[PDB]
Amino acid sequence: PGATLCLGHHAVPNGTLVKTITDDQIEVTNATELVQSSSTGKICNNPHRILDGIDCTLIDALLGDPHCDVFQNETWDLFVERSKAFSNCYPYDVPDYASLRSLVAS
Amino acid sequence: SALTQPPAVSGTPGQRVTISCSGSDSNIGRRSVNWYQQFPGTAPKLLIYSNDQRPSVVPDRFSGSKSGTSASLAISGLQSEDEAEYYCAAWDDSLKGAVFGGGTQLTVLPKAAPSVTLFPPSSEELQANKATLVCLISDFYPGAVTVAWKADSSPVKAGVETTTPSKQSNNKYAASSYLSLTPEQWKSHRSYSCQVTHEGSTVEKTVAP
Amino acid sequence: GLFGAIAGFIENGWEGMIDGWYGFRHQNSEGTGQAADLKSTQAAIDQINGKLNRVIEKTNEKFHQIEKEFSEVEGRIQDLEKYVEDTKIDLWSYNAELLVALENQHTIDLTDSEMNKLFEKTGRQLRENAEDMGNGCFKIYHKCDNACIESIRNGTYDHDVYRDEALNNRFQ
Amino acid sequence: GLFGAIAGFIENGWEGMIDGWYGFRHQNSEGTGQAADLKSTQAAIDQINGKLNRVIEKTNEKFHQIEKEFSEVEGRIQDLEKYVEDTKIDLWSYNAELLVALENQHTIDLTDSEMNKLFEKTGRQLRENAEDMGNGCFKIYHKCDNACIESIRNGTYDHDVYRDEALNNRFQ
Amino acid sequence: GLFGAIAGFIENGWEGMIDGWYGFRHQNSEGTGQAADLKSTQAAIDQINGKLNRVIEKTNEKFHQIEKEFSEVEGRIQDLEKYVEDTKIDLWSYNAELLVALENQHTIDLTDSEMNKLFEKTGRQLRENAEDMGNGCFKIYHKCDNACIESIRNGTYDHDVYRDEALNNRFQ
Amino acid sequence: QVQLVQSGAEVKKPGSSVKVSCKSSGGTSNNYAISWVRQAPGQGLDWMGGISPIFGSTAYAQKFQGRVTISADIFSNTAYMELNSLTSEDTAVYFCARHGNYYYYSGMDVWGQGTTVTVASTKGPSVFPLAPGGTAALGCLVKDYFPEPVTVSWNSGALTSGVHTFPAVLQSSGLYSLSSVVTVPSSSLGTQTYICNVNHKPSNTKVDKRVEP
Amino acid sequence: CISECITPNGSIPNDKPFQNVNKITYGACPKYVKQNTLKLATGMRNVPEK
Repeated sequence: PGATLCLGHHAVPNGTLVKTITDDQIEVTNATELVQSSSTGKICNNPHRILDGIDCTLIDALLGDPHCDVFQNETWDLFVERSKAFSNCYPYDVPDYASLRSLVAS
Repeated sequence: SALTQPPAVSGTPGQRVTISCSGSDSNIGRRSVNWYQQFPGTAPKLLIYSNDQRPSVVPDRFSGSKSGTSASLAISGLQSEDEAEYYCAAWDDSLKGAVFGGGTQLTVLPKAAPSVTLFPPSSEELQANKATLVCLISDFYPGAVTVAWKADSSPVKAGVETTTPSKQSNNKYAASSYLSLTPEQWKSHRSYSCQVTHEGSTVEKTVAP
Repeated sequence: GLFGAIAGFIENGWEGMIDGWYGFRHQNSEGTGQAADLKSTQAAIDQINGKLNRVIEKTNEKFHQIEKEFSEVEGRIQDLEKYVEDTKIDLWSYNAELLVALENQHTIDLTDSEMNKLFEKTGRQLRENAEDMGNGCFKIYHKCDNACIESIRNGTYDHDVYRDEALNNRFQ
Repeated sequence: GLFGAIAGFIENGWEGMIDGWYGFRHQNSEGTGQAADLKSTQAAIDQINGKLNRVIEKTNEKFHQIEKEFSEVEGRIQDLEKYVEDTKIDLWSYNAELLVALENQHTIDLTDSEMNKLFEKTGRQLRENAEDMGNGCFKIYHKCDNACIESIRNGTYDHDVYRDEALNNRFQ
Repeated sequence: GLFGAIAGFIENGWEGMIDGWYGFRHQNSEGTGQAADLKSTQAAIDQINGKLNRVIEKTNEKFHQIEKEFSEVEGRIQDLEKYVEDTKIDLWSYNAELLVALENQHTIDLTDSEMNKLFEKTGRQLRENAEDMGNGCFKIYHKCDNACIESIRNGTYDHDVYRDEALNNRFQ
Repeated sequence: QVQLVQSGAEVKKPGSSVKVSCKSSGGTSNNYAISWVRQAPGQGLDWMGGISPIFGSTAYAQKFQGRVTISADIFSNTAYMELNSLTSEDTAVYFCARHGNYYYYSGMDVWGQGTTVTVASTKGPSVFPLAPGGTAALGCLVKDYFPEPVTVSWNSGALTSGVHTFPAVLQSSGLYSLSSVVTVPSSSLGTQTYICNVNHKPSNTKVDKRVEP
Repeated sequence: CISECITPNGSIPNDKPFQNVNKITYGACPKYVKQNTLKLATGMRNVPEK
């Protein structure tokens, strides 16, 4: 005349596989993903001030190409340059273009 | 429901008051009871857990007990600040969910008759082809009145909308009742009256077009 | 795991334990039952939430950096820009791989440990009134009704009350 | 190690155990003997082979890189090329040092654990018919011939068969 | 910790143990007392001094390096000098953070382990003459005077001398 | 000391859904169960369900099963309750509350401030004067607005004494109406002017209304 | 919409410590890594059967 008292722990029909020091794949009851691998595909306009360059590069806006003069005195946290941008003024080059673009962008 | 409590309990400052909680085998019988205190328009506060355990911040005048499928909250030495709603609660193994009692309103125990003010429809509103009689009830205790509208000497059976009673800053209560009529109905009679009865006694006011 | 309880002397988990991570099943004169152990369950959950919150805390905020894609061949300076970035990415990818390996090894071991600690604690309450059957179960050598089982589960079991009865059953 | 078996309650290893990593030695009425435990031995071997295969997997393949030796002084660009390489080598040397330290600590602990798990499993089979002598040995309180010893070693020992005899010897 | 002794079955530490890290308290017919265990204490101390000496060994010696502060804006070459240094500092800061986290987790576990190893060793000496009360204490079922207690503490206790007396008390 | 901070009041049309948030500030609640409990006007507390996000449990009251979704974001320390297919029966204050441990049996000891959900189209009030011894009573009727709240001041906030703004009545139409009455010396009737200022933010309505004898 | 982290692909959530969307980012962003998934265990070993 007595009783039995058993200790145990839970389980689920199928858990999740994770990696450890000793195992490339071992099953646990639950895990959470640490790598963000998806985007909506849209840039959110808050909280950062976004300036969409549309048809203009930052250098064309800087110099004042007429179709870019809409951007006169503009400010941004992030300037977004589009692949469709084009120049339409006197043909020019900028030795060290990348540096001028960088320092203005900053 | 599931847990059953008296809708009301009362006591005087310093008195001992108890609040009962009746359940069943599937809850109180086989599970621990929690008690919550709630002041109007604010979130509940945990008062007792595990049947008779008290959070450190809760005064020792609060105690709980459980026997069979029943539970009891006792407040020794009632204080004015204890006027509140009290809820018992437990897990229920049949519903597989948390359940609560219906709540008990505790009143700390003078009567006060209601002040009444009755406004007739404004001229501006009549021009907008509406008419509203506004009956404002204030400073009554206990906080329960009933409202009767009189057209001439006859009872109105339409367009009467009355709020629930609400506690004022002075711990007395206020309410308001609204009578909606066509400007024609406001012209059609010579007298309208708001009748407010409070503990048997009736306060009345009247306006004439 | 290091402690040998989970996937060890405990032969398997219980899919039917759906209200806790660790717990008890019993058989006595009043039937059988199961109950989650809240303290062990919460200790494991609290440790796991602790390490999760350390890991997902505080992304870095960066603003103007270097360019990482290029539309023209340029040679030396671009070579260096790309190498700096490739080097950085390979180092962070290594940190990420190692971090989850170490964390996961440790989560498995800490949960195994919590199982083992509960088992040991239960054993210690029972004193000379029970024996370890070797499979995470105790044989209790006295009548032990539902209230007695609950006294073990809630940590108030009084071994002296039952000791004479149990010893008579164990040893004679 | 963390479990306190190897170099612990087990005082030393057996140079004479040459056909397994873990095992049993016995003395009974038919003499003495030794046998490897295959399951524990294979569990340790399989874990060690697992970690070895993770470590020696997949060297990187690299082709055209940067120059790393120079026959002329050049200044700034060479300074940077050499610094990038020195930086890389110091980081990989650190990764290599840390990797073997962590792996080796863990190999010692997992092998200690496997010893302890076998000991605990054996104890659990024996129930009330034996006592832990505290040095990795069980005193078995009943006649236990070669077939009985083998029943323990192969996990089919039936404690109930011997319980009356053992309890009489232990407690009376 | 992984072993469940410190902050586990041992409910708390002893502020009154001021001459050792681990030890014994007893009650017998001659009163009560306390004594440090020197071997366990020294094993923990020696391991901790070992890891400390590995960590504080050998700073690197460096001489002429690169500039790290600049009084004029210069662009590309300065950008790279600052990035190389910032990158280096962030990597070493990460190494430092991880090193103390890993070391400290391990120091807590190795000290817990040493407590558990002493407890197990003591249990093994006592054989069938005592029972584990479940709180790091053994109930010894025979008269055990100061010299007997000291025989346990110094590892020369002879369980056979007391076995008849103890079994009579435990089981009858 | 953790506080639970809920999102703001909601005004919803029938059939719509509402999602309320509960942010744990001053520390995480991820290692505890958080329940959602609602309280219909004048009624008692009612459990909707709960979540214990590291443990991995989400539980629902049978009476709400299928209509409510409870979720959590462990990275922002926030729990959520989304209730679908709303009707006037769902008009209530919704509370989040944290249990003493990882599951739903323990007492709920930390509570959010509550979120009112009212199940109407936004509409600014029409304001009418209430015209008036020792002392007199005059006021303003604030008619047919939605949703709550309305603020009423007198004389641009200059007159605070004797002011009593009554709680609104909720009409069967779904619109509210309230009255504000100020009690004032009748002698000061043919001298001091009395104007009530009614502000209804949701409709961006702001009305001043003169009340004459 | 609101997001602290911007990549050329679009904004991304920054609740996770790492990301594999783009090495180019602006703002409070997870760190770019090569792996497309890394799972952190949040439960014990799942051992439903022996």
